[PDB]
Order: sequence, then structure tokens, then C-alpha cells
Amino acid sequence: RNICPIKGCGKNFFSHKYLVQHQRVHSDDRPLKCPWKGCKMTFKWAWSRTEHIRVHTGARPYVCAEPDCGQTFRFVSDFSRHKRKTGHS
DNA sequence: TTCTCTGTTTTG
DNA sequence: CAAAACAGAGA
Ligand SMILES: [Mg+2]
Ligand SMILES: [Zn+2]
Ligand SMILES: [Zn+2]
Ligand SMILES: [Zn+2]
Repeated sequence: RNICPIKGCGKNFFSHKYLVQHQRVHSDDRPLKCPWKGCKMTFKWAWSRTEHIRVHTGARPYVCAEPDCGQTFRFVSDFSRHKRKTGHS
């Protein structure tokens, strides 16, 4: 059990290493930056930054493999929701 | 609806 | 292992 000390947080984590990284939730630094030209967005989590760049490019890399489905997604959560909903993969 | 945040899982 | 990615929730 690795429990967060702070405030009215106190949730526990599968791991101690993640408990340490979790602390960025209760700090205000947003050290990751958007590499797009003159976008001022900043982040704490690298995955947010990765998905975010697709708003700039328009990409839709998540492609449903179900025969004849044909659907594509910009964001992994959406792709997971659709599999969940539908049963594809 | 689009998208970001984050705890856990997968990949390398 | 650490980094990348997922899956879920929900702003
Ligand atoms: Mg920039
Ligand atoms: Zn906490
Ligand atoms: Zn940006
Ligand atoms: Zn599908």
C-alpha cells in the first residue's frame, strides 16, 4: 500500500515509484511544452502532450481492424470506448 | 462531440 | 527496470 499524504487526496497506488510521480498532481509546474509554433499549451504528463499534437496535425492514427468497420480515431480513449461499445478486437 | 488528465498495463 | 501507451473518466 503506497498512500498519498497530501490534503484530501489519500488514494493509494500499485507502486511507490508512481506515488512519487503522482505528486506532480499537487504541484503547479507544467514543465512539458507543445512543440507547435506559437502554441502556449503546457503539460505535466507526456501522454497528454503526445495526443495533443494531433489536434495540430489532424492525424487519426487509431484504425479499427474489424472487417468492414472502417472507423478511425484521433484519441486513444475514443478508440477504446468504441471497442468496448462494439466488441471489435 | 473533442479533447485532457491520470492510474495501470504493455513494450522495449 | 523506465518510457510509452492504453483505458477509463469526465471537463
Ligand atoms: Mg510552442
Ligand atoms: Zn495525492
Ligand atoms: Zn499545441
Ligand atoms: Zn470498429
